[PDB]
Amino acid sequence: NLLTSLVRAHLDSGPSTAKLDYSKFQELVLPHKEDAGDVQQFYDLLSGSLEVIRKWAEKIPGFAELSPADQDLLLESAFLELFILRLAYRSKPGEGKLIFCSGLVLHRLQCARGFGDWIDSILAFSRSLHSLLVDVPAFACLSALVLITDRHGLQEPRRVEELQNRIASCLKEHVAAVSCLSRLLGKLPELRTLCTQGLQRIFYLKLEDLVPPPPIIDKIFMDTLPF
Amino acid sequence: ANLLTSLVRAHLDSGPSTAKLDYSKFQELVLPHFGKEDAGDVQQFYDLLSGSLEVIRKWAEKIPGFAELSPADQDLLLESAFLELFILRLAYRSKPGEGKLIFCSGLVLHRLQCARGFGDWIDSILAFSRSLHSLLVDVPAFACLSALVLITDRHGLQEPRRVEELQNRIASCLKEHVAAVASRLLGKLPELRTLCTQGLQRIFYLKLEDLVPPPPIIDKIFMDTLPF
Ligand SMILES: CNc1nc(C)c(-c2ccnc(Nc3ccc4[nH]c(C(=O)NCCCN5CCOCC5)cc4c3)n2)s1
Repeated sequence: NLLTSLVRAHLDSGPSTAKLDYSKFQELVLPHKEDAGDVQQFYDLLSGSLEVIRKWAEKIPGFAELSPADQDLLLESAFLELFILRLAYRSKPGEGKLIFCSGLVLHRLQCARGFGDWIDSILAFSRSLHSLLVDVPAFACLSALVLITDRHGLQEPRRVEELQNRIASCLKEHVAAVSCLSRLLGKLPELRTLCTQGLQRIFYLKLEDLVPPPPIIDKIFMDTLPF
Repeated sequence: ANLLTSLVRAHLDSGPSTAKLDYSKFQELVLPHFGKEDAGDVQQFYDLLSGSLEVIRKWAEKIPGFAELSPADQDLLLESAFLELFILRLAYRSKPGEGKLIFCSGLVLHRLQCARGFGDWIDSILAFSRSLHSLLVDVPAFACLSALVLITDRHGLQEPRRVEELQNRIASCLKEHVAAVASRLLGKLPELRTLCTQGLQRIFYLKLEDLVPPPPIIDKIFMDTLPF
């Protein structure tokens, strides 16, 4: 029932296989490495997930019973990790095909310019995720475990740990019912490292300042830098 | 010129002699775990940056007129040019055909000993060293250009006019020197700007990772150069 709730929240947070949008998709991308249009698209694809990941989190049983300050800190801290995990899972790295939570489908070369090298690190992680063959219930727990985790400055870190423990127990109980758990849990630290390169990319783009990040992305960037 | 002689004296006294080179840490083939670093690699990176800053401070003090600029303008010019000057002097000093980095202390390090602390940036600096060496910039021309990288317009100068006059004088000194032995050297100054950005990206990464914290003086240059 926790599991059922987590699966409901996951499946309601992404596009139906029918609401997929191939109208912008380019099978072969023309030759011709960074313009204002590329930076705008990068911030737009990031910003497309903000509202979606907040509504998903609010359907995680227990999440709305954390303090409003802890809810905000967990969302800000996990935003990039959750954006990458959900993109990695949804996408088709065998075809270099990125599927965004709007249902927009883009080839890697159509967003490489905004993303920089990071998009190739994200596709490598997507290919490693796909090889584990994570079933939707397992992924509905894992994604919740990315958000519901210790972060510096939590008001009720013990209640965050207890909710994490419940979701971890829900996941272990599910993987047993169908060494493989620890390969799943192994993807969490890899996701943390991957999203360091996301923070590196935003730093570079703010230095370059072709187009500034929209306020909410800028705040996540500034707030998650320990300095 | 008298200015030229002073600029050449300041330049030559700010690095090692082909005789005061410490091969004491040099190893032609180390075997590193690439794309990773330990506390020792990050501390040495910051130590080389700190040593270069102290050396570039004494060098600037010997540029005639620099020490009479306001103390605040001296600090702003040094902070704003530091990374540019570190890269330019390292590229000019180094031996990229042997993968040899030569630091202002005279310390010689192989490319492979620098890869852990510096990351990609050390390989981009050696590529710039190859482009610089193929221009065959004579010592006096380099002693002028390096001074022109420091003594330039910056946002927040108290006496921008005195900095422009000193710039004007060093430019005149340089033009009258190239004429005295008779634009390509100055088309790699944008390449040098890119290498500064890479330097800032590497410090950002290392501050994120925080194995050891940056020295306060380097940290201030980093924070003061970022518009945010
Ligand atoms: C602004 N002030 C300054 N300017 C600089 C850069 C300074 C400095 C401080 C100490 N030593 C030196 N100079 C130095 C020392 C040793 C050197 N060896 C060579 C050399 O062999 N090259 C030949 C060029 C051909 N390529 C090199 C080999 O790999 C590829 C081909 C130059 C050199 C310069 N400068 S303080």
